[PDB]
Amino acid sequence: LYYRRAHRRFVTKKALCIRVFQETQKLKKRRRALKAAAAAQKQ
Amino acid sequence: ELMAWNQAENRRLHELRIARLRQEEREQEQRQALEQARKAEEVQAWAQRKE
Amino acid sequence: ATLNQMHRLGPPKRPPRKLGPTEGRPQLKGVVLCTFTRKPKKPNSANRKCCRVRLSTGREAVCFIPGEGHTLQEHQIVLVEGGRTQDLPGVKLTVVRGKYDCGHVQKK
Amino acid sequence: VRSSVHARWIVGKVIGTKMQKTAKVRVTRLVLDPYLLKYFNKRKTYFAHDALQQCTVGDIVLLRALPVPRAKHVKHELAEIVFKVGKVIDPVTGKPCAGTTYLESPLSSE
Amino acid sequence: KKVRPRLIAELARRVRALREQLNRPRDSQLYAVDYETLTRPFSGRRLPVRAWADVRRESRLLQLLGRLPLFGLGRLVTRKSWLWQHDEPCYWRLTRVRPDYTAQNLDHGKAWGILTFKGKTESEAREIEHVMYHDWRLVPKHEEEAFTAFTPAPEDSLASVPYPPLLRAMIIAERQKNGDTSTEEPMLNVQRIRMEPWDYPAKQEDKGRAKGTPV
Amino acid sequence: PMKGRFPIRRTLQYLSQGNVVFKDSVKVMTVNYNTHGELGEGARKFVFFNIPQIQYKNPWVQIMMFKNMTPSPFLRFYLDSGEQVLVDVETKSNKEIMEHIRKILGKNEETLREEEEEKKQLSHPANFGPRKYCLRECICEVEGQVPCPSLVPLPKEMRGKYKAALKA
RNA sequence: AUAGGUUUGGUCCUAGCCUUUCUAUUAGCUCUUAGUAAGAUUACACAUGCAAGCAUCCCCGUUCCAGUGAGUUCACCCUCUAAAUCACCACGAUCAAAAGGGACAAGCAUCAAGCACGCAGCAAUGCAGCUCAAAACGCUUAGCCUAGCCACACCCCCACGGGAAACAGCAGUGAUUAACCUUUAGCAAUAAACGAAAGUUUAACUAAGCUAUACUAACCCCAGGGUUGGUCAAUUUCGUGCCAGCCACCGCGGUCACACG
RNA sequence: CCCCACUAUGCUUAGCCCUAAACCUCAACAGUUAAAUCAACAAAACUGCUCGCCAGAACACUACGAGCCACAGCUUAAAACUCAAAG
RNA sequence: ACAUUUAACUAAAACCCCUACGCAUUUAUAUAGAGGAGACAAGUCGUAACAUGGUAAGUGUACUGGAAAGUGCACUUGGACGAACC
Ligand SMILES: NC(=O)c1ccc[n+]([C@@H]2O[C@H](COP(=O)([O-])OP(=O)(O)OC[C@H]3O[C@@H](n4cnc5c(N)ncnc54)[C@H](O)[C@@H]3O)[C@@H](O)[C@H]2O)c1
Ligand code: FES
Ligand SMILES: [K+]
Ligand SMILES: [K+]
Ligand SMILES: [K+]
Ligand SMILES: [K+]
Ligand SMILES: [K+]
Ligand SMILES: [K+]
Ligand SMILES: [K+]
Ligand SMILES: [K+]
Ligand SMILES: [K+]
Ligand SMILES: [K+]
Ligand SMILES: [K+]
Ligand SMILES: [Mg+2]
Ligand SMILES: [Mg+2]
Ligand SMILES: [Mg+2]
Ligand SMILES: [Mg+2]
Ligand SMILES: [Mg+2]
Ligand SMILES: [Mg+2]
Ligand SMILES: [Mg+2]
Ligand SMILES: [Mg+2]
Ligand SMILES: [Mg+2]
Ligand SMILES: [Mg+2]
Ligand SMILES: [Mg+2]
Ligand SMILES: [Mg+2]
Ligand SMILES: [Mg+2]
Ligand SMILES: [Mg+2]
Ligand SMILES: [Mg+2]
Ligand SMILES: [Mg+2]
Ligand SMILES: [Mg+2]
Ligand SMILES: [Mg+2]
Ligand SMILES: [Mg+2]
Ligand SMILES: [Mg+2]
Ligand SMILES: [Mg+2]
Ligand SMILES: [Mg+2]
Ligand SMILES: [Mg+2]
Ligand SMILES: [Mg+2]
Ligand SMILES: [Mg+2]
Repeated sequence: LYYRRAHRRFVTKKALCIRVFQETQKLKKRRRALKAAAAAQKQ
Repeated sequence: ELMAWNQAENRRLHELRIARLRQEEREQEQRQALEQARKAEEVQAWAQRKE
Repeated sequence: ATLNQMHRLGPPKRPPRKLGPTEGRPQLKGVVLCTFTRKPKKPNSANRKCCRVRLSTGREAVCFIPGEGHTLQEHQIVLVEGGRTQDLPGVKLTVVRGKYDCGHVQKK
Repeated sequence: VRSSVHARWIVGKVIGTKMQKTAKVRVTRLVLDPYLLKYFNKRKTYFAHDALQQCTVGDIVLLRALPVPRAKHVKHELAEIVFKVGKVIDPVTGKPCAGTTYLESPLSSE
Repeated sequence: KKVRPRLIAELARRVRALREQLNRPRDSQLYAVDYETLTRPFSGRRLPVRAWADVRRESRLLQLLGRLPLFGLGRLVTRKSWLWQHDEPCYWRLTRVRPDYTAQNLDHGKAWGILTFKGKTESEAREIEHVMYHDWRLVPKHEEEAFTAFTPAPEDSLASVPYPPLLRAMIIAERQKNGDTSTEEPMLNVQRIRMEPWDYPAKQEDKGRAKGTPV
Repeated sequence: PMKGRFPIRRTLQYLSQGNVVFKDSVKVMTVNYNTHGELGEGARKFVFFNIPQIQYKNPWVQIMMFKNMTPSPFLRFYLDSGEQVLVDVETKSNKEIMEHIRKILGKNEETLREEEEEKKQLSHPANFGPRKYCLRECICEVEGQVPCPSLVPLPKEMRGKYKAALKA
């Protein structure tokens, strides 16, 4: 779609942004089991 | 009523299209026959040259 | 340019209008710092009476004092207006005669 | 029948099919330039729910507005594929055509 | 276009609404009155000069019901303003009473009943208004029959009134223009419009309440 | 001079001369036309001259054009009900195509006159206000009425300055 | 634009700058009357007085009007549907929020990538997508599309809570700026609030005070300001002698200055 | 500037650097020679269409920001003050 | 982080949480000192350019020199070569 050079600063920043997302996705799932565990305890 | 008239107009134009296409094929077939005759001579003359 | 190019560029971007020495204001008040004279550029020759004032905006500028004879001294208040002195390069302000400490020129 | 979506019927070109059951469609409208008084295309992207995932990049489609948006950006659904990319049927004669040439002559079926 | 959320605006809003429900003033505080200056100490507002007399001489509704077995259920209560104005019997038949327990004398609260204004009994019971007014009077049991005796007068009233000058002329002109030839006089049917008195008890359920700001 | 061939097309006078005002049912108009061939000359002229006039009168109708997709040019209209009106335009001139769509999908002259008369009622001659909306701004403009004090000073008896002076 | 002056020894072309027209503020000098219109430089700090009451108690109102332009695509259309008015249950109409869709300022691309900005599924969860040179993401500037509308209401976007003690209501004051209206009257008209109402209240508003900022009409008395080399309407004689000074542009003044006094 | 001597360099191999008066200073494609041909000069004057670029001189093949195997570099590229000309 | 109670011959009562801001993060102003650019009636050294400007001028690049500039390599004419033969 676009024809723009991928220089170092962009390539490096894009790598982190993908890594940060992967690390955040995992946190979203670790705040799912903890909530599920507490709900099961109430019963 | 207007939509029915439009379809009728399209049908009339289609009948004119078929008539025009039929005439073009007759001319195409004629031109094709002449091209094939010319081609056949060229191939024969060229085949003899290589033989 | 072509019509496609004119559409993609759009109307001309008016170059921003530049604010002169008064910063788009009719007059400014100032405090006299020093009074001196300047020699005009060619082909003119004279000792034109100028002064350095600190304008209310905080900037200091050289301002030509018009008329024959002035009594301006340091620490005096004067009103300045636009209008360049065509002889003196870089003097773009003029002291107003008859306002605050600057008095009218004495007749003859 | 009433729908809260502004664009009720819009034709566009499929430009992306990487989302599940969602075809990304580019819709172009003619807009008058007030100075030149000439019409230039203005394009807008619409997400169209494709239940069967039968949309292909490059084919022309017709989008009907959904009664309410099913997603944040999906406000339309694929109503019909007007022209399939590479498999166009001439509406006038109903014959398969590749570009401006008939693949099957209209005179085959009279 | 994405509006930036204002969380403190929603936080304080919930806190305010809550405090208005927990620190709400009681009828004992709101409707108290200093009988010498004749001012409500809650807000420090003077009562109207026309109310000064009755405030000193008349009793509130629950200044009367607090002295009865079940806060006077199924008992008739009238008002001086009604006795002076209307000859026909006007009264409430009490059905429910929510007393204000914070009052040292249980002389404030609410009340429900069936209205009978000018001898016409309402079909359903509704909340009584002006319960905090110094206007009420309790009907003795031995006086109930005589007090409630009422004979409905004939309802003969005007049924049609003429249109005003101009409107009449404009309706007659349309008739002639359309071709209808008639000499009947156009008249407004005022039978549907039932003009009730200005002192008719209003709906207390739709009436507001004073806020908590104390003085 | 004005750029492009036939610059008259880029003038408000020319754009307002279109007589095709689609009915409210028409939503989309797809113009399929061929760039070459004698049988498509009218369709090419219709795209060159008449699409600007149609769009100018129908700003909310989407017009989309496709080049060299079929052996013959044709128009297709997508109506709000879901009906599709296919109009074959092969061999027809640009004037014939324009007259054809006016008949089958264009508002008649009576329908248009009515809409214009409804607009006339929006401006009431008797109403007073700013010149953008009304003919006259104040009653003082009407001859016979007391003129504006700015032009003709009022009598001292009618002026509040001296009304209270005579009384006190 | 009906154009004009100015590059050079001279010509033509290109080109910038300036002149002539019309408005608004401020300055100098000057200024007679009447009517009308308009009227802090500052979202800086404010002494004092007043600006919301009504009414048989409950309620209702003080959420409006008036003010300001700090911030700034909340204003427009459609869909849907609260509150409100139509006495009242209706009724539908009128009016108009929240929510949903669409549309909507300027400058800078030396702001070119944003960094979660998507979709599917009842859910679990799966997929890895979404925006962007047709200008995303950003920075800077500005109230606006003016029968009016939007935003704000001492600051912390908000206002539970903090700083702290608030005229961006009317009149007025200090500081500040080139920027400078009275610490008047009346609820009689209209408008708003309240009452069933006679009525009550209102610095909204109405009628006055001040000011050449503008318009209009006068004046028996009473005219000033600028300009006078060319562009551009109009200079006599002296003084000065590249000095003192002048100029919007080109320029003037070196002892006969239509250019300075 | 003239004479003599001798280096880097000119050559080969493998990687960089990415500039030129890289200008035939005359863009690509299609078409015309009709009329006022046409400021001047140069290599006659034009039409259709499209992309690129330019809006007084100087500051400035500069500063800053960003990218680059480039690190005394290249590409992109302003502003303030100044002038009534420059061309 | 945080709790479902009391009450119920009309029916109501009760309900109230804590976490930030630091000399951190952003953008400017001021400058020990170091430099440019432009302007500026009559200073100093040379004479690089305009004529074949006295070594034709210039472009890119490299090295060198008080200063303009010099030289190498390629390139340009925005130089010329006197225009029948001799
Ligand atoms: N920037 C893109 O990647 C892109 C994408 C689609 C279309 N285009 C088209 O490219 C043209 C230039 O656009 P601009 O002015 O924004 O670019 P530009 O010249 O300012 O350059 C900006 C960026 O676009 C790229 N670009 C430049 N010319 C391009 C071209 N012809 N095609 C593709 N990429 C190009 C450049 O490499 C650069 O990264 C326009 O016609 C535009 O429609 C560009
Ligand atoms: S504007 Fe009409 S009286 Fe003044
Ligand atoms: K001289
Ligand atoms: K001179
Ligand atoms: K000129
Ligand atoms: K003046
Ligand atoms: K503002
Ligand atoms: K605020
Ligand atoms: K009044
Ligand atoms: K180049
Ligand atoms: K060349
Ligand atoms: K030389
Ligand atoms: K030379
Ligand atoms: Mg001057
Ligand atoms: Mg409702
Ligand atoms: Mg809304
Ligand atoms: Mg920069
Ligand atoms: Mg670009
Ligand atoms: Mg602002
Ligand atoms: Mg304040
Ligand atoms: Mg606030
Ligand atoms: Mg004030
Ligand atoms: Mg003023
Ligand atoms: Mg007044
Ligand atoms: Mg003389
Ligand atoms: Mg003179
Ligand atoms: Mg060697
Ligand atoms: Mg060799
Ligand atoms: Mg070459
Ligand atoms: Mg090209
Ligand atoms: Mg270079
Ligand atoms: Mg550089
Ligand atoms: Mg750099
Ligand atoms: Mg220093
Ligand atoms: Mg020399
Ligand atoms: Mg030389
Ligand atoms: Mg050389
Ligand atoms: Mg050397």
